[PDB]
Amino acid sequence: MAISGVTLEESVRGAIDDLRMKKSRYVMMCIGADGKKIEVTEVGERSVNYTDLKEKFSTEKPCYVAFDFEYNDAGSKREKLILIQWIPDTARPREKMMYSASRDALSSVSEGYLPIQANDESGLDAEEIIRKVRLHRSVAAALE
Repeated sequence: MAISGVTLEESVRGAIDDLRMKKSRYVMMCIGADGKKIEVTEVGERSVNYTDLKEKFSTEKPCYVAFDFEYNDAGSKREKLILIQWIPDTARPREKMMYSASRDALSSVSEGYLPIQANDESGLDAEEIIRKVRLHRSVAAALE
């Protein structure tokens, strides 16, 4: 970590682009070791659901998870893209600090995403996510 002038590049933007219309379902994103730029590391389509992302839980993996979260609202299934940032107390300092801080910049390219942090599997757990998305609905109901 030297050049912390974290830049957002095209593959990142493209990943957001494909997820925005659900060509994909999740985009796990990472930042270079230098903190130089945010980059996509792994991407998956609609086959990857809540159960799958939880079995993919590795508390020491560099992460941001842009995921299309479908949930219940008023009896209707709504779709809200959520932007997860793993800030794990078990991860490497860079992953904890840089990923939490640089989420701000990613929020500009991530249209429609609600910033949600995961420290533990529980923050990546759909059931808690539903609950916090329920809370976010006060603003999430609008495009902001």
